[PDB]
Amino acid sequence: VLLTNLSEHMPNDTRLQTFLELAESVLNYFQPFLGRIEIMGSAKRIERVYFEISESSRTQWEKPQVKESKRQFIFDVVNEGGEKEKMELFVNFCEDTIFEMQLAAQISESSILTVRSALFALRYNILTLMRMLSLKSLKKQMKKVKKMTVKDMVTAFFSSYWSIFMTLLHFVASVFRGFFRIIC
Amino acid sequence: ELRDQQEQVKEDMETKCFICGIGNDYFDTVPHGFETHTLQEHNLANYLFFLMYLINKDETEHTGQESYVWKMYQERCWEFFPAGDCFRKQYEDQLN
Amino acid sequence: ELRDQQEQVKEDMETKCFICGIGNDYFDTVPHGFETHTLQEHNLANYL
Amino acid sequence: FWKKIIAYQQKLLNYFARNFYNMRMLALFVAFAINFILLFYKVSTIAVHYVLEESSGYMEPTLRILAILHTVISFFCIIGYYCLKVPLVIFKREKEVARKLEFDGLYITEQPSEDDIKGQWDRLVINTQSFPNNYWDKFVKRKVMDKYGEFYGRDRISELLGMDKAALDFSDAREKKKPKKDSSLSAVLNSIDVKYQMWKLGVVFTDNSFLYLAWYMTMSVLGHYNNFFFAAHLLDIAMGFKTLRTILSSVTHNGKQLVLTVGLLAVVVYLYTVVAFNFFRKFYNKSEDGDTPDMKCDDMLTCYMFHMYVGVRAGGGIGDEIEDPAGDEYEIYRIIFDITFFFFVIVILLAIIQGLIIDAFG
Amino acid sequence: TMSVLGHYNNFFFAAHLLDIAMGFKTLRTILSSVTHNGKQLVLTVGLLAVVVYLYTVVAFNFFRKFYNKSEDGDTPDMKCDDMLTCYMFHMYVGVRAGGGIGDEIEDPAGDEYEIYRIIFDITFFFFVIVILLAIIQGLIIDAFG
Ligand SMILES: Nc1ncnc2c1ncn2[C@@H]1O[C@H](COP(=O)(O)OP(=O)(O)OP(=O)(O)O)[C@@H](O)[C@H]1O
Ligand SMILES: Nc1ncnc2c1ncn2[C@@H]1O[C@H](COP(=O)(O)OP(=O)(O)OP(=O)(O)O)[C@@H](O)[C@H]1O
Ligand SMILES: [Zn+2]
Ligand SMILES: [Zn+2]
Repeated sequence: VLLTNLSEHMPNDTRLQTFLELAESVLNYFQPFLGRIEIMGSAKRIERVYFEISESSRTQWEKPQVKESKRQFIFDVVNEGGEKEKMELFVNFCEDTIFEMQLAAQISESSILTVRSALFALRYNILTLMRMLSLKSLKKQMKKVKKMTVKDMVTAFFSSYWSIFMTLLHFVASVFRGFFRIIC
Repeated sequence: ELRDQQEQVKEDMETKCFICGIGNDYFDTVPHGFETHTLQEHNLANYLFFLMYLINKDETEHTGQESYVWKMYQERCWEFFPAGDCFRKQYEDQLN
Repeated sequence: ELRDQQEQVKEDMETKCFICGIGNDYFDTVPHGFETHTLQEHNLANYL
Repeated sequence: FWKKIIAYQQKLLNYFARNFYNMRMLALFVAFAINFILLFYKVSTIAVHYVLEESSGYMEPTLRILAILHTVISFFCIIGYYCLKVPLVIFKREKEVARKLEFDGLYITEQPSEDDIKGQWDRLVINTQSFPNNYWDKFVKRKVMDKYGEFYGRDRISELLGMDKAALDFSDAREKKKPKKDSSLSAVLNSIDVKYQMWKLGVVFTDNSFLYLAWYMTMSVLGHYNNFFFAAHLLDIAMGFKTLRTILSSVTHNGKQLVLTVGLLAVVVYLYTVVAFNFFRKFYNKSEDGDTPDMKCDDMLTCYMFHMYVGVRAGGGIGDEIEDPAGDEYEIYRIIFDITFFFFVIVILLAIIQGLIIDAFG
Repeated sequence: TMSVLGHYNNFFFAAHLLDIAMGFKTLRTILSSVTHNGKQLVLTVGLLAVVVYLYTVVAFNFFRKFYNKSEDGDTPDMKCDDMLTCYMFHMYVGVRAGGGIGDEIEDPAGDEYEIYRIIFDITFFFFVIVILLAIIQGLIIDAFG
């Protein structure tokens, strides 16, 4: 807190930034617990105040119910709120929320199968597609296609994509079968 | 009407600060200045945490600033909330 | 249209003074300045 | 030999990629032509006959020619998609996985959620030698290495990324230099990275647009067995024309709210069914001849079916279809029942649906 | 030309009442609601015609038995034995009907296809009668706004 105060009130002191580089790790550790607000001080100046924020308070603040209450509060203030009562309503909301987070902290004291089936279907069907190349038996085809003409060339070009589309159809059927087995 | 109200809430929160009420452009003269101001300098969650800490702190252990804010919260005066001013605006010359 | 007209009336009265016509921000450079101006300095009831 | 076959393959791929969109227009035009020819179809004699009756007589061969052409164009549209838009999908996927690997450690520090099929399937491509095949950055493996090589161990990072350790130093040292021509079948077989092609095929199969095109081709094929299967291709206008997108976006903008409104209507109708079944079972006779009574609300499921179908489709409510209550001890209660049904179901809920559509437009 | 033809047939003078849209600027504001989104209004009708054609395909393939429209049993008048006739029926009677095609075709009670036909009728009513007409009305209202 002392170092943050000094840094923010002396923004261009090279000796101070080198010292902060020395103090880097501690500041990183204490960043979540360090609070920072600005108030209209007694000396008719805006004064910045540093305090401590507790981990329990932060967690209870980040609980989803408190977030929903915050959204409702902001909606109400923006839509049907005046400028006089804005800070009064904000303080009332803060008090109610503080009470509810304290009570929550008090009380709080001490799918996959379908994804797996789809992945297995992908692996199996793609493997069955790739066995055709993995046999390394393309020699028999190469015997006849040594006399490679444009017609046979285009025929093989189409046949590859036709095989891919057959594999996709088989994969979709396998997915449906697995999903039915899972739901049953 | 409900959709327009939601849009109005979004626009207000994205264009002006909740506490001081200054527009986004003034802070945006410095890059990311508006979000820096609304998330570190004038965060409403920080004010809530400060009220929590000040209530849960012993009155005898209060500092001068804490005692000022405590007395004034007890008397329900909200002048201590910065309205129309901020650290940057006060120290424009020195900070920049 | 009726709802939009009501909203326009509200926005105009909340953003600029009835008499002089200056915006709210200029008065709001001083806290509560706009309502001070529109309720003590330039109040239309006071002119009436 | 290979220098010619690869060149001609590339020419064909380029042609299909260039003409992908024109073929997608031609498929729609042929689909409209086939469906217009099918509109002059009649059944004859039960005996169901696939007989096209027309005065000209030539539309019958024209239908077969058009069906064959449609199937060919549908196949060509899959080929063109593969040549044109698959590379962009692979590029984006490889970019995303690389960024998650480097700036998030998606497989070094953290692990996939075991419920993300994309994340689980992407584990295959990390070990591949042909990684960023499409993505420009070829130093992602050396970047992850430099980022996490000390904390998580160089030998473990290298194993995760498929980086081979000793080969680099053993080649930088005294190393034999003799290349071997790829013209051999063994060489061209060894060149292919099986695992990377596996992962790429999986990504393509999981792609939505490729699945839609496969469905298109499947329906085109089934159209030969039954010609009326070609009518499903008229559902492609929503994607073919950008003008229909604006109209359909009104419906799709608030689809969740539209479904919830129907669910709420089904609940309100169920409550009305409960009330009618408990108190007004006498007015639900739907038989004109008195000898056989046909009661529609003696059963809960039948009464709910009646209310959901006839009562909802009726313009005045369930009172338009059930018996008149005049001169009965429950006349007032039944009148309230009918009026409330008409007001809440017929008037308000349908107004909610229409308001949702109008608000989507606005 | 229409004024001249009015002498041969006096009822040709009724076409000149179509001139009010241009004569009065007040009607321009009302008509601009329709003309502002005319392309969308035509496309909506085209989409309705396609959806009705799909429903006609389904009815022709599976529900040809419920489309008898003759009261006397001696002469059956089937409206869906022909594709064009069935489409005409669906486009005219079914669309103009307030409850859908189920208001005009035979009751499906006690049939093996009862559930499928009920789904058919409900979906027709929801998509055609309720949604598409709502799209047209929303287009007009949005043009006003
Ligand atoms: N004093 C303020 N404190 C916090 N946010 C402010 C303040 N003034 C304005 N804002 C605006 O509020 C935005 C944050 O929105 P908000 O706090 O309502 O939550 P959110 O972004 O909707 O989501 P979440 O619930 O996850 O925090 C900031 O980006 C900023 O533009
Ligand atoms: N010259 C002005 N005189 C008074 N109010 C003004 C003037 N210029 C602007 N205003 C605005 O009018 C607001 C007061 O609203 P208004 O006088 O219409 O009544 P109200 O708040 O709706 O209620 P009430 O009828 O109880 O007075 C002020 O808050 C201010 O923003
Ligand atoms: Zn602020
Ligand atoms: Zn004034």
